Amino acid sequence: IRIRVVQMLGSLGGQINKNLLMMKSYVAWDREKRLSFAVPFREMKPVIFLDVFLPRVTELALTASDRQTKVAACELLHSMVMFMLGKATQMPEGGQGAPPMYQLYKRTFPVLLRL
Amino acid sequence: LQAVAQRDPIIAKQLFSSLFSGILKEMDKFKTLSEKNNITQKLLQDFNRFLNTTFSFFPPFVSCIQDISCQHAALLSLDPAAVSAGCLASLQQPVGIRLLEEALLRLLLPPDVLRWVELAKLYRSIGEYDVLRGIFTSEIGTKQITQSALLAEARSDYSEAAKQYDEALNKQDWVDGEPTEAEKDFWELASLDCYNHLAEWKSLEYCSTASIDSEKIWSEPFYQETYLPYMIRSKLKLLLQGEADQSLLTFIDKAMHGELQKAILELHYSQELSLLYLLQDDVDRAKYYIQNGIQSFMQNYSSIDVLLHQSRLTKLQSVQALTEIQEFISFISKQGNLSSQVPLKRLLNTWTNRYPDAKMDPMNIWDDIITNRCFFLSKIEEKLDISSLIRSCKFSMKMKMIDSARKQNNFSLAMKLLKELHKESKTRDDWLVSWVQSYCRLSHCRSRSQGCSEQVLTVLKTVSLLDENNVSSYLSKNILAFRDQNILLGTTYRIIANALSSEPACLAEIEEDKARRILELSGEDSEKVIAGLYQRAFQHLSEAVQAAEEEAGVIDAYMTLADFCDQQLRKEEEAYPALVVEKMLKALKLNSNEARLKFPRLLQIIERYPEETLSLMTKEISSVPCWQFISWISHMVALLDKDQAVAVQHSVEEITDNYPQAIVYPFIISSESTSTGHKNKEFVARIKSKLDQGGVIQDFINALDQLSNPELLFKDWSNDVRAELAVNKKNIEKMYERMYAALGDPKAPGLGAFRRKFIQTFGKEFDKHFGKGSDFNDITNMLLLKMNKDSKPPGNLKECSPWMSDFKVEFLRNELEIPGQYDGRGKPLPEYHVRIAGFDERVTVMASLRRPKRIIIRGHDEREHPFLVKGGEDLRQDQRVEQLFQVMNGILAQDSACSQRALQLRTYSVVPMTSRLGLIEWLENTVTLKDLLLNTMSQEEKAAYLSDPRAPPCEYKDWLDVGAYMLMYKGANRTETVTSFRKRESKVPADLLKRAFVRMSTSPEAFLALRSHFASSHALICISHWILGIGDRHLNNFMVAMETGGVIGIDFGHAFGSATQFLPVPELMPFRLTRQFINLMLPMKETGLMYSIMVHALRAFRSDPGLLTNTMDVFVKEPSFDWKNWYPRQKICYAKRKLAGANPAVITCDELLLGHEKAPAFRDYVAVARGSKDHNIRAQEPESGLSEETQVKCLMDQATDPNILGRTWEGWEPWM
Amino acid sequence: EVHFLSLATNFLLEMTSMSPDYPNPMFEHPLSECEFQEYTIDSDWRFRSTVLT
Repeated sequence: IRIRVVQMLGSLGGQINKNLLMMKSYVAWDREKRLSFAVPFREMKPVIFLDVFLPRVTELALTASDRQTKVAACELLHSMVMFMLGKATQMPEGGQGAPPMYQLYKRTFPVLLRL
Repeated sequence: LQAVAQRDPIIAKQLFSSLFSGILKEMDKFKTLSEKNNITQKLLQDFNRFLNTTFSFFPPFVSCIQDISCQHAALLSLDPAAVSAGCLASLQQPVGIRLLEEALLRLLLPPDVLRWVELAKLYRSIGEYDVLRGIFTSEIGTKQITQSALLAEARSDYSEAAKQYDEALNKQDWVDGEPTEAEKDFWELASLDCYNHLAEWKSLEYCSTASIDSEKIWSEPFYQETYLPYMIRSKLKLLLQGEADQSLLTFIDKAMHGELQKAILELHYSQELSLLYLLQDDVDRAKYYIQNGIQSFMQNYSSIDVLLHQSRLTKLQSVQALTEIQEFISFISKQGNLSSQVPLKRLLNTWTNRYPDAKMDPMNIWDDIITNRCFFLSKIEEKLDISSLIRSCKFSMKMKMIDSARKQNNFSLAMKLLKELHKESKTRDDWLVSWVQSYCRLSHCRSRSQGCSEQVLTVLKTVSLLDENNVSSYLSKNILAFRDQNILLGTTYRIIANALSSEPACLAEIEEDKARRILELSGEDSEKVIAGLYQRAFQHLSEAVQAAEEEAGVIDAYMTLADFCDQQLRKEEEAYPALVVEKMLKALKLNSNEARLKFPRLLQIIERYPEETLSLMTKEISSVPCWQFISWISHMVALLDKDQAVAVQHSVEEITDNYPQAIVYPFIISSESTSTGHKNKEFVARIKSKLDQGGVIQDFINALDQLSNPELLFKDWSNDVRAELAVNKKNIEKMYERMYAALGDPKAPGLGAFRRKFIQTFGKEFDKHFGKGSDFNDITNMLLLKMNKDSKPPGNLKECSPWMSDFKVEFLRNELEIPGQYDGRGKPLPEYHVRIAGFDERVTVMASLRRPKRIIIRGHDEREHPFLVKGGEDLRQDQRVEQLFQVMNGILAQDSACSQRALQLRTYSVVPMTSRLGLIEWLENTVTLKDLLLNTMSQEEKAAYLSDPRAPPCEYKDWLDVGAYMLMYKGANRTETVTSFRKRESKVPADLLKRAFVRMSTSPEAFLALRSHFASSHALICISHWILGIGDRHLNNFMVAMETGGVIGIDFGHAFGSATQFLPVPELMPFRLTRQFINLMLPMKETGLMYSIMVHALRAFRSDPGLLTNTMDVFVKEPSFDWKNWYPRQKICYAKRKLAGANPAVITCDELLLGHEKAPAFRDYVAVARGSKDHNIRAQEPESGLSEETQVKCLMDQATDPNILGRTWEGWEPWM
Repeated sequence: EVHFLSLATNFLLEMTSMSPDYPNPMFEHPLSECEFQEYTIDSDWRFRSTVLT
């Protein structure tokens, strides 16, 4: 499939292939690292922000071959959203109402349902 | 996490970098500084080993290494050379750029030039050049010969650039002598690049460099490692051209021994190995290597990120290069190609071989596809009437080559190859003449800035090759062929005539040559020659136009003829225009923006010469192509009352009849305004009769006024009565009646809470005070203003309008639409568009001199519509500003460079209902910079350091209070200028812009793109409002949206070129600049991307004057606006002078002379306008008509710095 | 080089096994008083294509 994909791509020519790629479609989802995780260990517990992974795994959960990889990405997305939803319950993040991961909710929930 | 990390490299890199940063931030809690330093040294050695030992270049791997380096400054000390090599090899240029620049910044001459020059490499890896000159315009640039070659290649010069770099490297003695090895290496790399650009086989032999200094035998030197792609490209091109040296073949055989060398070979060079094997007739190995390259480049494409768009373009080049050869080998021995003339080969070669990468995919991809196709064709004939077809295919290939190079305005062409094309083209008339227009178009594009003397020297090299014996092949070709012949002949005639008129003492005009004699013949007195040249140009333009009519292109011919004749009229000005403006209208009859933009010019030529236009226009009752002229309806909607040529009224009444909306508010603003004037009276009566259910709109406007403060309206009325009283008792009577209807009546259509009681509590008192209709008016004003100031709407819901309180949209009442979004350009406007339905009502009131009313509205399709309400000011000038914003955005669109640079402006819509009440849209995704920086910087400091030691310690005592600013402006001097300015920046921290930009930054390259877009937008805004002569009082006059980092210019209430003209407070700035606008990216010195943006903008603007003058003033240019704080002729003169090239200091002095000459120290103010520094005064040497670069740099230097250093108001916040 | 980072990350991950909180949950507090029962997932070589009774 990909062999014939590159076949057709080259056979087409630049004037149409350029149309493969505005606002620049980059928003840097959250201004805060409000999602975090202190990794367990025996000596120290460095804290890791999981926000940056959230967009990537999204498309990895959405568009990816090798069904094992697809399901693994969906499982990891399951785990990460499942944890982060509970983090807000611990300490109520302030705002106009309760926007603890409001922007993250907007980014995630629609495509979550789509999948 | 571990189940997926091995699956995707990108998530693995993100995880690895995150955990590294976390563990480093965790370990220091219990580790001493010596331990951390030791670990830092160990890891720096480790990463140096990694970069210096890797043969492969995994984009995720090297990107993760670079990210780990960029996490911590202590790590930001790695070998720049290895980082540069890896990023260039692995296409990771931007992250390398970021890490290198921040390492330079943290390292704070020191030989940072090293990490400078390698940085520059990635910049022309990405094809960025203004930062390159910005590097060499400093002490960083050791040899300015490199700077000269940089400015040469800026105009796509390669032979001259090659000469400059060669003489730089070949010479070692200079004023300082002995340049660094890095500088010479960069020189030879650029020489290699330009020898690729001039890809001639002998120039490629130069690209082979003969391995200078007698340097897998030659694959060992790392410099030779860099040269290797150049070497192999040169060798393969020479071999496929026909050579049989086989030396490169032997080198490949040697590299075959040693698995790493050959492994790198297929890692980066498989396609050309397949090329050679085809030249070796080794289809098996060629296919193997080409499919290996397919796999490798697919994997690399999967690895690289999407927003690295240029990287994706390069990957597309690679994959199409693979695909051409693989599709060639796909049919070598599959149908029979010895005597079976299958037309598929005559079919697959068509469409100029299926999009040979037009206007994009630069020269390397072009000539790569060209040589691939020609080699394929040669091989196909070798294994095999048909020769004519294959030769024609090659000719089409090379014509795509030539016209592409001309499209990129390339000038280092193979003109001798073009002459060879002519030699083989004279075989047949059609192919010969096609080469002829190719060559003449090349000569046209070569006329760039010296086109005057260049064309007087050579008139397109005996224009049209003197083929006026077989014109259009004896007219045997289409009408289009002779049409284009007329186009080129008229074009060269116009070029010569304008060259002679502009330069009557041209260097080649004095030169005695056959060209001068033939120019005299085509025209001895110079005036006769120029008259004959212009006449012949007009004749041939007419011939081309009429040939275009007899059959897009006809619109182009109309554009050419109309522009030439408009130039004729402009030089005539200080009958004939009839048919040319008729041809312009004929072009307008087809919907096209380039014809649309000349509409104000058409109006001006209608009014300036009515004697023939009033006769031509009988056929102009309805000449709209489909639906357009909306953007200028204002200029007609008020001109309708004027005694105006009838057919435009017919057109506009048809427009407002089929489109009742979108003119309702323009007609409202124009409704305030004999033998022939009765025609206009009956026309306006007909239009207002055609108006639909104006009662609801009137109720809405009355509600908006009810929201407005009655105190402000009373103050405006008092100012108006004081102005008018100083005829009286009739205008006084009229406005007294207005005021009585405003407050005097104990009632108001629609009920509020503040004004609803203000009327019944103060109107009768006012009427008692003034039965008339000065001092007493002032007394009444101060007694009324000292009353309740608070403005209260009837709750959040607007009872001021029944429609906003209740009475939802119904089909009986014509529903209103969202303002300013019903434009047409020959297009049927949609009716499922969003309209005004539903209530999302909440009164959001701001606090200012006018207290703008942010009103929240719901849309027909349930969309929230943000609108701002303004008080008393005629905002139709703002509508003109927005229309000119659209016009200049279009100008950016038609400009080749700006479109290539992707330059556009963000614009908002303003809809003034009345001069006393207007409406402006609100954006809700944008924000000021003050809060956007105050939150990033610590809030404790944001409060303290900006409350006490922000305004006082730098603006009051030094200027001492109010009034003492005047006397200190008298007493201003250069010493106190520098001292006060320096105290100002020392008083405030910096890089808050950087903290913000990284606050919405997820990857370094994303931040780089964000900064580039933001700086481009800011530069566009600055040039726009400076040309508009509109300043911005302070920082909060600029909003920025975080979705794309788009700054937008706000608070453009100043008049054209009037910031101190009618303002006692000096506002002599050229644009809003601050130390943070320098802090956008420190290693740069404001001589790069913004400078190139300015140069390109002014280059585009070098043709607007014929258009902007027609649209900026059409009626009076907002009468009384220049005296309410004068002649619009002065303003248009200043605009023409600025656009034709002007000294900015001269412009500032001229503005200060008008309306500010009487002020004390006016001579001092015009002196400091020239500049407080000698390196600012020197701007005398550049004068009006100066070059674009000179004008922009002097505007940046002598008009921006000295005033903000010495003389500024605290409201401007000079620290900001 | 292709798998270096992945293998390093896996090594740093699966070594994290002796941590007492490694098998503990992040939140001892349930989201609410809800009843949770074990859930299974099954897969096969079957996917949505040409489906009838």
